[PDB]
Amino acid sequence: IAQARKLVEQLKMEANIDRIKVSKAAADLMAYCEAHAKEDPLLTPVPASENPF
Amino acid sequence: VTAITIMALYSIVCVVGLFGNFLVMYVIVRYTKMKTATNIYIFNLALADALATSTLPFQSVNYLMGTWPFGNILCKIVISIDYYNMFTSIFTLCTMSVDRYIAVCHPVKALDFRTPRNAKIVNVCNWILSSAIGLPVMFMATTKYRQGSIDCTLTFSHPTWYWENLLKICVFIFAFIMPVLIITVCYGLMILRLKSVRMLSGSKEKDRNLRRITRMVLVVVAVFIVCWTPIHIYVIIKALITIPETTFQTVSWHFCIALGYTNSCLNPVLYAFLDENFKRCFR
Amino acid sequence: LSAEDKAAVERSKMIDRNLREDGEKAAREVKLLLLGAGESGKSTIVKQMKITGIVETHFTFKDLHFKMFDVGGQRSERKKWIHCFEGVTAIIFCVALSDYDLVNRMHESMKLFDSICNNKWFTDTSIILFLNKKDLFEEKIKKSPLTICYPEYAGSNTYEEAAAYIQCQFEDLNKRKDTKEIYTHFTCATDTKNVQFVFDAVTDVIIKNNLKDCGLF
Amino acid sequence: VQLVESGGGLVQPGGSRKLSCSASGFAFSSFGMHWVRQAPEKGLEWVAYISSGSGTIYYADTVKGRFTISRDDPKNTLFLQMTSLRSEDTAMYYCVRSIYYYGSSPFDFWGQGTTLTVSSSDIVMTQATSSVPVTPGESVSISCRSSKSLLHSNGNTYLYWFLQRPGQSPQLLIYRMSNLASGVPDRFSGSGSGTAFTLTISRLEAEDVGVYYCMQHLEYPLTFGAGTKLEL
Amino acid sequence: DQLRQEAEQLKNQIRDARKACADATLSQITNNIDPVGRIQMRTRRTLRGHLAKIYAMHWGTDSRLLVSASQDGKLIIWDSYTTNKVHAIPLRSSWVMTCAYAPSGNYVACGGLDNICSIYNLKTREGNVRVSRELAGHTGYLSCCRFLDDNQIVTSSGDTTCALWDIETGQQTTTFTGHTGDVMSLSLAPDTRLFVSGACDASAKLWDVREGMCRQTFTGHESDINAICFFPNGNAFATGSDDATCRLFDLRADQELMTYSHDNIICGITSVSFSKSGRLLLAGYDDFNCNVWDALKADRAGVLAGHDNRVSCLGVTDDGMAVATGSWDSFLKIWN
Ligand SMILES: CN(C)[C@H](CNC(=O)/C=C/c1cccc2ccccc12)Cc1ccc(O)cc1
Repeated sequence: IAQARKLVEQLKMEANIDRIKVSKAAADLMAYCEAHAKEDPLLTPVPASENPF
Repeated sequence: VTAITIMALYSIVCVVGLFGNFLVMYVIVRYTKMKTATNIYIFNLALADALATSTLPFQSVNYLMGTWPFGNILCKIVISIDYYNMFTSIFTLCTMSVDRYIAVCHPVKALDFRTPRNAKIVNVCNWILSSAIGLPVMFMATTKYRQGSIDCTLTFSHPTWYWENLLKICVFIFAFIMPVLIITVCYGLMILRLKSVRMLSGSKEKDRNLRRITRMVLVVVAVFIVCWTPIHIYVIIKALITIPETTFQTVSWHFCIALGYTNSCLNPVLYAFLDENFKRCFR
Repeated sequence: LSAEDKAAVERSKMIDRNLREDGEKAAREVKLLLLGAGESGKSTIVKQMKITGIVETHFTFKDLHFKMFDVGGQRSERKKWIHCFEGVTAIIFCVALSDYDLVNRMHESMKLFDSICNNKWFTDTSIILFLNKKDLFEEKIKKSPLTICYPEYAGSNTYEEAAAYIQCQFEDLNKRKDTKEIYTHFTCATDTKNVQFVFDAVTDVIIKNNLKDCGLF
Repeated sequence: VQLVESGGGLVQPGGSRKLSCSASGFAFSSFGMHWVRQAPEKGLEWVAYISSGSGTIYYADTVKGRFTISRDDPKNTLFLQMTSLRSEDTAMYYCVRSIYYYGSSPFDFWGQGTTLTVSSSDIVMTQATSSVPVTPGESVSISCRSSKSLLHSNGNTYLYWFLQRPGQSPQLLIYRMSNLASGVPDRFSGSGSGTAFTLTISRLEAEDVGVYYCMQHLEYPLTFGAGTKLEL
Repeated sequence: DQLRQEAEQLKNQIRDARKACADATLSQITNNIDPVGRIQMRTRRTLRGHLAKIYAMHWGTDSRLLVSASQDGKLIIWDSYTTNKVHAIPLRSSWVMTCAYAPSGNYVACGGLDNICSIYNLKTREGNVRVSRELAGHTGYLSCCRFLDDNQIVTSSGDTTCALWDIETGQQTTTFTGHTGDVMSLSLAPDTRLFVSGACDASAKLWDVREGMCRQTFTGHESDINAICFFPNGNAFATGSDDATCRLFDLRADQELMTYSHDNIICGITSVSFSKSGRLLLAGYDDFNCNVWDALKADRAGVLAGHDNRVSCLGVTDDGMAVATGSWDSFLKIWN
């Protein structure tokens, strides 16, 4: 039954976390995707001069 | 009306043969990719058949007109190609029959042999050995203007009868007797051994599969025999009797030649369309 | 162009021909997968032949090179790695014929055989199933009847028909009797003629594969 | 890794000879091998090349016809057959180990040399200076120069720097003008555009005194420079 | 069972706590963003030297060389720009399921159904390639490998555990044990400070290498999960399962964020990867082709149909210039 004690202790460990709202996380992901949009050859294809393939 | 019938016969045979062979040897490179030895053999056979059957319009125009208006620059090449693509087509059938016999009757030793490398080597050796008859026809393919007009013809040397009969006998022996014996023996032994296999016995579907295999083998052998025998028999008959010319003789001769080319016409339908790999690729 | 890139291309071609030779050498061997329940007969079959994760065995018989892979020492989710053995030439299933009493065990063997026979990857491969320990079956058949494991058995308690009954019960578990074959052999711990049976089954499989490749099937 | 040459000695003009190079310590069959010779008091000079698998051979124009190069892989030996030996063939012959793939460092290990005495459109690499006095702790620069642009269309410039200390065989320092060979201290650095190159030594102590050569690997035949000597 | 109910109470508390922070619904925040459009990629190279079905591959940080393993007993190193084979390594056990390629470029690793991770020295003297170490101690089968340094590597095994090794000593420095099924994938964070794993529990866990403790557990799938990958920021990851569905999780909000499913896809996902900016998500399927998804909107943006069997591996270069896909077809293409 030591497995039960370990599971209870680790669940108590996981239950104490600092959580932020979903809107803030979504905004952060969208902001990163917008900021780094220019350095993506797959999203915006580059001219064949600069393409090594 | 006889000339119209002869021209239509030659034209239809030529078109059917060229269309079938080109379609088969294009579908091979499109979908099959030529990875197995059987695909290599089929491609080589289709190529040889198409090259052999391409020559028909020249004979059609020569019959319709009556002379050789294509000059001496084509006789030595046309006759050489016609004689050369005959042995190359026969030997591929013989090689396929021997390959199947080895695959079914010696399964363990056939693991060493049946690889695409050896298939390519044997395919190359086929043309390397057909050159031995392709070249002398190229050298001796003359063109002598007769009393009426020019006509292609092979001339050998002063002993004309000796050399002509030698060529006829060699062609007969090495293109009708040997291939028939080889294919008949190989397929007979293969079909005899295919009855002890547990996967083709003791049920209904398995016996149906055995019947289908034996039927297809018999069809191939009968097609070869029926398509090739009459021309050889007619040549043998003509080389021994005066046989004065009439309409019946001309029509019979020009029908026998068409019968000879019909085997090259029907080779793809027998060997590729009935191939179960093709049926699984065109389903 | 291609200043000292030609040396690189030549090196690529050399290692490519080496790969081709190795593949050709490895394409002429028969690979066998050795399954079975827990300690039925799988250990003695390896001795009948010449002989961590999995154990590979090699041997030769009449100019044919074999390879048995034993995957019984790997306990984990079998459906996460069972597709690696797709394309194996045949399967060897070992069943202990004397385990119709202990515990139930024969029913576990039947469940394993049914699961492996009707799998999504082994829908075509044939099976070479041995029935081990027939002398102990000789001894135990008279003392106790065969109705312990099969309640519906209606026959005498003699070996000659009990063995046939068990063989039929195993044979009639495959749902494709027109596509895959099952080869049975009542082997024992002596008179090592089992490798000949394996050789014959593998030869039939090879002939069928050649027929399929040639287009006749 | 070892390469040992044998087969030298005094010869008469018009005669014949055969040298050998016995390799032991590396995968011999994976490396292409070169023969390079050096006159009694002169610079290095390329002779012949035998690929891996023996599928490609090149000769200098001053030895083509008379010399022959071959290798025996199972024995781990490299031969050079010399015929019609004239007096211009007196030199010391080296056996050089070289391997080519993406990112390799060819020309890295040199043999030890066997001396032969005979009784009595190419790219020109220019090394203008011929001697410089130096002091330990200082920094020295060396310049090479080519008659043709060594930059290729794939971005690689093919320039190699070697070092031959007094009494030993040469030793690779830099390959393709900016890369440091393994085991070479980071004092050495290489730079330069096409047709003008430079080598920089910073904080040089003893054991850096010798002759520095400059070689091109853009196309055969391979050509060296005259050599710049650092004296103390 | 007084101690077997506190677990249920804590589970309910966790569910309520992470349901109290769900107020945005990401698909309702990215409503005004403009769609990417139609993504059309062509094959630029085909790499054909394998004689069996390839099971794994990995790019080098050079972004030009890559390695691949197949059941033919070989793993061979390619030059993408010219398709030249740089190396071809004969390996001792033909049943290999994973590959890795060191960040420095000096080593590669391999493992599979023989319970061992093998490490090969590429840049050695004496010519050929040698086996440096051979790490034993797992009991399942190697599912994934990832290098941290030239002397550290995390492995995942089908015996329910992961582990961290040091390569010169050959011993396990740390073992992570919290799963209840096989562990099938693995992903290192961008700074290699903590990683994430996906098992056959239909759950994923977040470990930290420096202390060997599970920090958070993410659930929501319905079957086995076969793939895992971090977002480029390092604050989210995506998964792929036999459920025929991927989905995006958030490390700071501690819950699911979006799901990527189609009504006519009823088949599992074998691999998952992102893009350099993290705007579109690649995914390999058993349908013989791989789909491209718009990560911020869940719409499909393209399809890469060029294989004739299951696509088993997939990767994107560090400079985001190309993608390579392997398959049981025995070929692997490069799409740009
Ligand atoms: C397929 N060919 C190898 C032959 C049958 N072709 C033939 O007659 C072809 C005759 C021919 C071809 C082209 C131009 C011509 C011009 C004038 C006259 C004839 C032609 C088969 C054969 C071979 C030997 C033998 O003894 C009997 C028949």
